[PDB]
Amino acid sequence: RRGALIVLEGVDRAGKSTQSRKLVEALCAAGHRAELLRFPERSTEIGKLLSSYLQKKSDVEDHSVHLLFSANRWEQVPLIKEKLSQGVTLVVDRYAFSGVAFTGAKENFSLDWCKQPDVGLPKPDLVLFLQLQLADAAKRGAFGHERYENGAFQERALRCFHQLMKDTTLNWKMVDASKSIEAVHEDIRVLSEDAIATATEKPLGELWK
Amino acid sequence: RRGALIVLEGVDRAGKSTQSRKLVEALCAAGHRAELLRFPERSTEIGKLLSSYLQKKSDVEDHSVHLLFSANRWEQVPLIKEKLSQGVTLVVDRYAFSGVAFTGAKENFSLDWCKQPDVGLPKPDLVLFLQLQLADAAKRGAFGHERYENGAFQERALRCFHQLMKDTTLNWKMVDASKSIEAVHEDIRVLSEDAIATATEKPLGELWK
Ligand SMILES: Nc1ncnc2c1ncn2[C@@H]1O[C@H](COP(=O)(O)OP(=O)(O)O)[C@@H](O)[C@H]1O
Ligand SMILES: Nc1ncnc2c1ncn2[C@@H]1O[C@H](COP(=O)(O)OP(=O)(O)O)[C@@H](O)[C@H]1O
Ligand SMILES: Cc1cn([C@H]2CC[C@@H](COP(=O)(O)O)O2)c(=O)[nH]c1=O
Ligand SMILES: Cc1cn([C@H]2CC[C@@H](COP(=O)(O)O)O2)c(=O)[nH]c1=O
Ligand SMILES: [Mg+2]
Ligand SMILES: [Mg+2]
Ligand SMILES: [Mg+2]
Repeated sequence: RRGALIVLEGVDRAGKSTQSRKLVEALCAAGHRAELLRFPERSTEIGKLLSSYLQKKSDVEDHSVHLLFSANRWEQVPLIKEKLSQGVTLVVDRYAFSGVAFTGAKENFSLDWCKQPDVGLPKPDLVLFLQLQLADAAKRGAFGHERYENGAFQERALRCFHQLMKDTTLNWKMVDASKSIEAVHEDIRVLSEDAIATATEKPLGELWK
Repeated sequence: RRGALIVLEGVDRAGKSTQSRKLVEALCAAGHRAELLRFPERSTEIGKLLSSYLQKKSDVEDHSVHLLFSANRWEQVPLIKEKLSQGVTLVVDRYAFSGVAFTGAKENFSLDWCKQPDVGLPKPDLVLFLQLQLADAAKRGAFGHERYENGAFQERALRCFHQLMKDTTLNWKMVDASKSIEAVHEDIRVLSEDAIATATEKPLGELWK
């Protein structure tokens, strides 16, 4: 009985990392086998180049860095497929949707070109999009010092996310991330339990194909 | 007056490297400004990962490595465009066509998926394909010890190259690489002089778009 592939995506300070950690903890306390993953996975050779870029310690050509972000997901595909086939549910903090939205926010990058490197990846069984209003996010502290952490760029990324959500091939679920950590967690947890039951019924899909 | 972008592609031991070096030398001796490039460009961070993979010193997931090879070309795009705009002709030993043919030779890799990361690269003004028969290549020594250096895989790559040559958007020229080094060089040199004259007349194109 395979595990489910659950992805969390969402606006800045929406709570992707907090909610991914709390979801894995709750699923395991409820008897599931679940594990956390994140992208970028900064531990690999590729992930180190990506972390340096995001920290502004290095500059990388925009197409090259887009392809590195995708390559960073493909290097984990053998692990992802092994874990799911062994019955482990994977909760993933960011995936291909962030890859497309962030590069797609830059000038002269079509959504089509951005998606192609990730075509074929393991298709999530559930994509949670944590929605939040700029005013409510502002109360979660200040902007980071990493690349892309500015209002005008986040807004362009958000528009790209909305284009991606028009894709009905995917099981998108909107989450009101403005509530408390615990309330948001309960909404995500219940959606996740339903997805896990259902993932055991259809084979793992392929993204965007 | 921009320089031309000339790519050499071709079967193993066809003479891509020898002919790229001899072409740059001859063009410069004839008063042109010309410089040599090669892919993979093993000197960058990405190129080191690719060289290690080809040497079998490391294993890389097939999609990830395909994307690294493309990222390795995009990191050189700013340099390529600057040089061409300054009137320097660039002679390139392998380009996106090798990227597609080699990954396309593997199982379950469509030509379409393989091409996408390189869509948009600087479009060559001339693509020379150095053709050679297995018998004639065998006389050029033995196979290398790098990945992909075996008959069955080279044959699959060759079929992919033939699919790519059906693309009429590109200025493909077949070269009979079975002749002497000097005879093959003269054929390439004359084709290259004609391309250089003509490249000053139309803007640099975009590959596969
Ligand atoms: N529902 C929430 N309400 C208030 N603050 C929150 C909420 N979720 C997360 N936070 C806080 O906001 C900050 C960003 O949360 P984080 O989970 O790191 O978001 P993301 O990974 O989406 O950037 C952290 O300080 C976190 O504790
Ligand atoms: N026309 C030719 N005839 C005979 N040997 C050749 C010819 N062109 C190259 N060679 C030899 O074959 C080998 C492979 O040439 P090389 O230029 O490195 O090919 P490639 O880069 O296509 O693998 C080298 O030893 C080279 O000297
Ligand atoms: C997964 C991914 C992410 N990004 C950006 C957005 C946020 C930042 C990671 O920041 P966080 O570590 O705070 O999640 O990196 C991309 O540009 N492309 C990708 O493929
Ligand atoms: C440019 C390129 C090349 N290759 C393979 C073919 C040959 C080898 C380089 O060998 P040579 O150094 O001997 O040219 O690497 C790919 O798989 N993808 C690419 O994008
Ligand atoms: Mg986070
Ligand atoms: Mg060579
Ligand atoms: Mg397409």
